[PDB]
Amino acid sequence: VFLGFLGAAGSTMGAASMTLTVQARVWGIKQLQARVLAVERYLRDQQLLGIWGCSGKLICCTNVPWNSSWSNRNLSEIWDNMTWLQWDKEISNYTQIIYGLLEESQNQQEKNEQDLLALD
Amino acid sequence: VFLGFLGAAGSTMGAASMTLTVQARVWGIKQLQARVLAVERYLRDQQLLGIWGCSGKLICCTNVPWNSSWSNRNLSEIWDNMTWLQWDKEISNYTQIIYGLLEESQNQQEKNEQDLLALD
Amino acid sequence: VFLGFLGAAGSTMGAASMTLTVQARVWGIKQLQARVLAVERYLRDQQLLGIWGCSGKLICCTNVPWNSSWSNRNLSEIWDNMTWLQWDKEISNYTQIIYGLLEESQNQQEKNEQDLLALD
Amino acid sequence: ENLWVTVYYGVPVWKEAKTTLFCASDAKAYEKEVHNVWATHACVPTDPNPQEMVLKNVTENFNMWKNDMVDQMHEDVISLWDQSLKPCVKLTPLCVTLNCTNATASNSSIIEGMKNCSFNITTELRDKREKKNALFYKLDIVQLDGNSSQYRLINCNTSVITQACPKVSFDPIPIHYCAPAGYAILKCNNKTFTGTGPCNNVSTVQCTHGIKPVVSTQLLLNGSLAEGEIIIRSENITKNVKTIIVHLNESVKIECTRPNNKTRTSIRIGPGQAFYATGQVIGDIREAYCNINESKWNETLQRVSKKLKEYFPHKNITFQPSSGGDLEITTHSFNCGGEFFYCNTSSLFNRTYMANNSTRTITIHCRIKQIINMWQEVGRAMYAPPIAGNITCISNITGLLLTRCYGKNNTECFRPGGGNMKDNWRSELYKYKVVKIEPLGVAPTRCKRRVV
Amino acid sequence: ENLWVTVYYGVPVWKEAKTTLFCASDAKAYEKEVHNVWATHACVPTDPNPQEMVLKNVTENFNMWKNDMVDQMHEDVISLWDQSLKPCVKLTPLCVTLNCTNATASNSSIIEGMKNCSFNITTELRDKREKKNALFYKLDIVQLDGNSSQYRLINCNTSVITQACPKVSFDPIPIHYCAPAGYAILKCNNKTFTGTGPCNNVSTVQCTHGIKPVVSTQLLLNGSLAEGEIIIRSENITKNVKTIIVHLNESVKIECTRPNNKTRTSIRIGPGQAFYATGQVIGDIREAYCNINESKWNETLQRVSKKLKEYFPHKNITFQPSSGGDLEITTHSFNCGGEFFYCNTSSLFNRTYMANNSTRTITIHCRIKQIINMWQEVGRAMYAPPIAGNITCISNITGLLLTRCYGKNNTECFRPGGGNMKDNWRSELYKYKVVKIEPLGVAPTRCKRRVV
Amino acid sequence: ENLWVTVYYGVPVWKEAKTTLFCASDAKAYEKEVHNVWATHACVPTDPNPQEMVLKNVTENFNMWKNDMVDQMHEDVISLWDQSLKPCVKLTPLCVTLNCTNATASNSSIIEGMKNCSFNITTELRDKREKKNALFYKLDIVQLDGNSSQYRLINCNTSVITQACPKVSFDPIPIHYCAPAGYAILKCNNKTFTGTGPCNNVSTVQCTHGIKPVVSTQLLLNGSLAEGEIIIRSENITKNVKTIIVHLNESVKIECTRPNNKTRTSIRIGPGQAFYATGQVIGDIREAYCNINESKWNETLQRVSKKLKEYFPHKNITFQPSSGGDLEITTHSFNCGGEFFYCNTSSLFNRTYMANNSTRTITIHCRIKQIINMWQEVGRAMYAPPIAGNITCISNITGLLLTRCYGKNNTECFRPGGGNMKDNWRSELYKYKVVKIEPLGVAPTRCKRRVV
Repeated sequence: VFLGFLGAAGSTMGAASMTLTVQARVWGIKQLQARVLAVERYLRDQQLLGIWGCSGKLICCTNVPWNSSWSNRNLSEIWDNMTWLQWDKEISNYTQIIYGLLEESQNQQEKNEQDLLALD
Repeated sequence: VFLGFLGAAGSTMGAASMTLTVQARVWGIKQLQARVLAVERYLRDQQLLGIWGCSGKLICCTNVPWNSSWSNRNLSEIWDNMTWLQWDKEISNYTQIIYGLLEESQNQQEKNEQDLLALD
Repeated sequence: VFLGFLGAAGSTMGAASMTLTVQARVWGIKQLQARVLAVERYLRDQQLLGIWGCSGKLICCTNVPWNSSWSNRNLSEIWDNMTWLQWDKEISNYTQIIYGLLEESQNQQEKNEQDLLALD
Repeated sequence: ENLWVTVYYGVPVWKEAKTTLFCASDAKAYEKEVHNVWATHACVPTDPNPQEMVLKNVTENFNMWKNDMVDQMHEDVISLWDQSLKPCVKLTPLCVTLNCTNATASNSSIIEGMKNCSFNITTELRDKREKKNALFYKLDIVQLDGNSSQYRLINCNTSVITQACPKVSFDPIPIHYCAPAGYAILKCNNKTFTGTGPCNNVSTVQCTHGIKPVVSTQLLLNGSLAEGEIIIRSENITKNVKTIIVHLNESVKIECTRPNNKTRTSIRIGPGQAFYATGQVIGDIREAYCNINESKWNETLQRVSKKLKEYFPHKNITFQPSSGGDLEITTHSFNCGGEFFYCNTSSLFNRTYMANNSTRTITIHCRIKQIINMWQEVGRAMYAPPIAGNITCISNITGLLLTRCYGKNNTECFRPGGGNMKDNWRSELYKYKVVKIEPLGVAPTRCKRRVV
Repeated sequence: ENLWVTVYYGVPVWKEAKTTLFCASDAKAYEKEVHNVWATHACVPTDPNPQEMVLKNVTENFNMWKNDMVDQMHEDVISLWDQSLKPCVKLTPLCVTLNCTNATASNSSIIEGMKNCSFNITTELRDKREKKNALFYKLDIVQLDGNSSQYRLINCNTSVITQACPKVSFDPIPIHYCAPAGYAILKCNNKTFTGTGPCNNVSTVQCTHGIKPVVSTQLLLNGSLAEGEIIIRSENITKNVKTIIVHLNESVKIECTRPNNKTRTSIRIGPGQAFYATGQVIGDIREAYCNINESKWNETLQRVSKKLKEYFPHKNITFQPSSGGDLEITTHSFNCGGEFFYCNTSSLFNRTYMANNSTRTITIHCRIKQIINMWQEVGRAMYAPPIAGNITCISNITGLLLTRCYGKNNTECFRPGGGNMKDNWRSELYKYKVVKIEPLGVAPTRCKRRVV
Repeated sequence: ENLWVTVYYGVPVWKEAKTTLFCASDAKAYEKEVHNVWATHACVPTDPNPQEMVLKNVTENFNMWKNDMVDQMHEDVISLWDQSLKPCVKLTPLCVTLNCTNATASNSSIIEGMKNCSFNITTELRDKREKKNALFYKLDIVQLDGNSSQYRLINCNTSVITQACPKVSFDPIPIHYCAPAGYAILKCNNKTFTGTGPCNNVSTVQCTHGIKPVVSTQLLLNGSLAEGEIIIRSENITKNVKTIIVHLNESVKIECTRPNNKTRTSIRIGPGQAFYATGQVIGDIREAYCNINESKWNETLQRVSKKLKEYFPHKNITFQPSSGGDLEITTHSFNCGGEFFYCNTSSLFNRTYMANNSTRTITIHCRIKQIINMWQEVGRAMYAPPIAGNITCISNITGLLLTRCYGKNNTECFRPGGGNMKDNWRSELYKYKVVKIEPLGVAPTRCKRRVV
């Protein structure tokens, strides 16, 4: 059953994380351009997850330690009490940095797996 | 070597399950529409599998128990006789339901993994 | 982050295997044809990996033994000696054979996993 | 300590951005056997239901006076006329000199506003030309600078005229705007939202409600009604360059009729092309007129003055009639029954206010015109073929496109007449907004990935 | 008990649905220096090999009289002519009054069916016009309602005319239809399949075999042959509204020739444009004719009567010639050698049958025509320039587009003449069907997923 | 032993192949209110920075004389004129007979190369036509046979003419080519690469540098300079069928001017269409001329002879002037200031060489022409409206499109004049190459996959 769409916006991040699959789910050339836009915008975000090892996971935990240079809160009391839009307005300053760390971490794991199984 | 295509139609469900990879494998804006149709129809069926945890598997076993409200068969000898097309004519009544169960099951597993590894 | 696009070319194979993520990362109709070409050329190579079990791995090790009927080298002293171009000019004769072996190997693993978990 | 990155997908977050919006239509297509009215010809993804899904706690900004959707609406509205006039007959062969005189209705009574012209035109055989005749309104004709009996079509010395195909009769079929996959069309439900500033009751939809692509100048007829009381909108009410869109919560019925009858006649221009001129006029001499319930107009102007002086409580408010000039800008216009009206609205905007229903119907006399220099374009025109039989029209006024003048006195001024045609559609798309979802996020948590 | 869901991908299952089919062409393209014949110029993709793959034990339904492929074929065939006549010269300047008289072949012998016309036309300089002359068939000319010596082109009082470019000479190049990725083109191999009802020997292909885009009216010439004996097809043989497509397993050779010679002359219409008309006619006076081996036709009609009366064994069967009317509908037609024919087939369909090879050649006299109101469209026409030298043509009849009439007598009636032009292409695409694959399925099994 | 297959992704390997290349333009696209110059109107994407990334050890093959990019450049350059001349006025109504005489500048002095023509043209009213008059160059006019006072436009007896819209004035805006996602544009940095053979210093880029789409015939002006000394290129220097592109490392300044004013006058052709012709000529009688620093030309020809005889050390080298015939092929051409020049270069190519800067300026007299049979097409033409005010132009020669003739004597021959126009753009895209990446590979290693 269709659960609507985007309804978890404005709620605490803790509650919104259980509806991720809702958001994840012909006037000629203009309409075709819209279709290609949708396809490529999905493929970009879906490839950007494979590089980090989270190939098919909505929620993924990865090996890159946090530090206070980026956004810093007591995120056990402020994990909730914060809402996704405000969070993005908070941490949008440092994503371009986090992506490289995640990429290098994934490369490390793949190289390690390739080397270790040489003994098997 | 190309093994033809769709040649396992009819036959039996048991036999056809060993050649799944056969089916898985300029005239204006009319033809580009066909190209985009192919791409998007593939992406639909390939994203619909990621939501269930079956990210890259042709045959995938999952956590949703069966019950006789849907199709009911012995499928000890019937599994090797159905055949596939008769099966689709049989169980098409309830496919719209199974997807929600699979989605909920996958969300359960992802949340559980994210919670458990917090103790690591 | 950006690190050029093709600098690892011309370097030895062993060294170039650590920069894989660099290579992996109104006219109207004229641009749309190119866009669709890019999308479909990427999807081809990203599905051909899924068929082999290597769904989201840049480097992937698999079950198909090597034999000298294909290209033959020591590739212990010669590994990290040739650059990728010479190697491609060398082994290009037999890829169409290797792909079928990989496909059959993946089918075997999927069938085995489906059978074994029936006893779970 | 012990906090590591974790990446979420499907995060519900968004950011404003312009995008290419679908063009849709009701599955109830063109009623006359689907003979390719513009909305039915191209824009026909069938009736995407607006599954509105309220958002619990969102606070979102809106800005109607600079939104992305109005420009797309205007471009589509202009363009869909070109795609429908292209195959119709060009009237270039008809821009010949005319020998024209006065017309007469029954009993040889001179019918003011018409002229019986005659001209030479080439028949099916390109070597033979004959003398035909037709009746043109005085507004489709410009007297040649010479003898008083020579005339020429008003528009055929600047651009190329094209007759409107009778089989594609234009009509305000509603149009639904839907964002493509990936985007989302928000909207505001605060029923006193003044067109700018944040709304605390946002909600999303697949598509906008049916939006009528009406064309008019000063009365935004057949529009949608506000849910509260009369609302006033402007980017800056004080500044005169901005149209003061008044929005009515009470519809005021208006009628307009053309009692005369028209004799459509066919003049052949060449191979397979027909030109529908106007022959003899049937019925007695009249001028097309419009009616308004004077009680309702008195009440509505009282209400608009009441609401408007809340921004100028220390001043009297004086409405004024249209200044003057081209009929294209000084007269309430519309296209009832396939023939364009041009109404004088001086009698409706002379009431004044100080500081501190079937009766007395008002009448206003409306010109009529055939060769339209369509508001949608400059440097090209169109010809509206005559419509047989008398035409009656009923519609609901739901807004005023006022604008304030600089009167010498210290009290306020407001006269009809908008400065641009975009304000017609900015009275429907003042709710909506279009955003792009960015479902990839990163946050810290108490987890690190497994090593195996 | 202990049964859980499991999802398979790549399941071989399908469901009927319409789709947009590729258009392909043989790698053996139009090779007169490849001057862009419509087939390969537009339908670029080259010769996809039909890798047929039989399907074991499949039972599939077919319905030729309502399939999705025929409409696409008809639309593509109509459209491919428009995309090739667009650049060619328009003959609008030539629709002028004509002063025309009888023509004469050698020895001043009057030639029937021709008329030596002369007319005024503008030369390269737009201020000068001269009196040229050319010869038109009597069927391209309609006498003006007046003096007997005035004439006008038949078609230039309803629609425009465009000459066919000589460099894009039309020809039945085969056309391969391929479904896009995801779909699959099935087909039937049962060699006595009657056009509707299930087939027990289905097979799939990448594409259809080469399909010739022939144009003809009553003899389905140059077609493909059935593999068994003569087959009869119809949605309902009893009902008269449905064409009874008879399909021949035995080709009957037919020849047609135009013994006269033609003089092609060039008349200039203006800048660059050239108009090719017929000057003096060379050779002796003749009428184009066609030949059929009478023994073979006797045998083939015997066979068709034998097969047809199995559905009406009670009573005799009578063939009848075409009733009458426009040559466009009452006569066999084709386009051999670039010039259209219109053959009278009354002598071929007068044999009757009761209840219970180089000899005696038959001859039928065929008109010729130039200004074709192409069957593909109404409200427009085309001009086929004259072809020099005598033209001979040979082709294989492989069908009849019969249709039954309501005779007063107590025996059956069947006369040539189809009711629509789609039946030409519904004799090649009566095998195929197009289906969309749905490779996702679910099923129960004795497995549940791991917990780790 | 113990070696198994392993599949890599993102492998850096490539193979040559043709593809469709983006068209881009500088973010400094156009500044005269962005009135749609073809580069800004079509090549929308903005300034993709060429992030060059050298390759450490690649050895790659190049072949300029058969690369895939030049053909795309030629097709785009041809097609971008059609997309801009389409809306402009057709001069078909102007192809009428002309009564023309001699013109006269001030003091009734006969002006050579001009003729005062008068002709009849239809005014805004299609029933009236009047006798206008304008002045045409002798090269836009062909005398009608016989009488010496009748003339006709040179081009309007073969094809249609279209005036160039003054609002879209053409200019060499640079054009950036960017291969689409998945491809890569290599290039060679060896600063003495001779156009064919391997390069040992390859590097890649997102796009090519700004490339000026210059149009010229024999001096390859406003080009880019080589980084070393003078280079010589050819597929086979010995064979005469191949243009010998000489490439200069030392720019030689050239000036060209039109020392008199033109009176632009507007003649109305019909509804909303204007035709700008040349009325009275203002200023004194002159012939547009060009200047070159004789010292620099002497030095540059010395250098080119020095470099050229390294391939022919045995015998002297003789330059020769253009053979003769049509001005379209035997004269250096360009379009400075919106008017097309046609210069005689016989005085610049008569020097000879044996075996073993503000002074002495050279002058060459240049014709001017309006009706251009643009090199981009044959069978169609263009009209360049006259430009008011004297026009001065300065540009940097950076190459020569020589070609060798078969002189009877025993020494070499080289005369200006290329055989095709592609050589203009093959002097900029001789570095680049386009390849498709194939990021999938297979190699052996000491691993086998896990069993779990």
